[PDB]
Amino acid sequence: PEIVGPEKVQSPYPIRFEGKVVHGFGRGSKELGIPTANISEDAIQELLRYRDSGVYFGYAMVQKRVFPMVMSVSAEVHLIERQGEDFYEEIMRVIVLGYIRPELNYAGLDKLIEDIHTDIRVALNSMDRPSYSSYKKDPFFK
Repeated sequence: PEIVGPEKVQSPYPIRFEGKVVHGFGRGSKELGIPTANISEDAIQELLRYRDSGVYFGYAMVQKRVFPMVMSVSAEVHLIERQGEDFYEEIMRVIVLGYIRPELNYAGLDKLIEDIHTDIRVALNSMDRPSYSSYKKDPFFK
């Protein structure tokens, strides 16, 4: 599907949390134009308590700037941006707005990378709606 999630953001969404980025933003995903941050197990256990594993979407803030994102749930955040920004800080705020799909069986490196680009396209489409886009200015990102 080209789009996912109901018209409005409602329970279980949104899910707000702040966590530390462990192991920095790797050069590999950076070379692919997908800044990636792995969130520390702590700070997400309670906020993600009853959520199924898989790929989620929403917004994330780093270095005082907000970007749309997709996150694999452990939590791996892939920021969506096309300018090759310099990400290095260790604290990130994330707001999960909806679910995209469950995890898929591993089928190689390129398939993994292509699924991420697809998830990103779908996330962008899914957040085009007013109930979703307003969270870019959420007080949590103050």
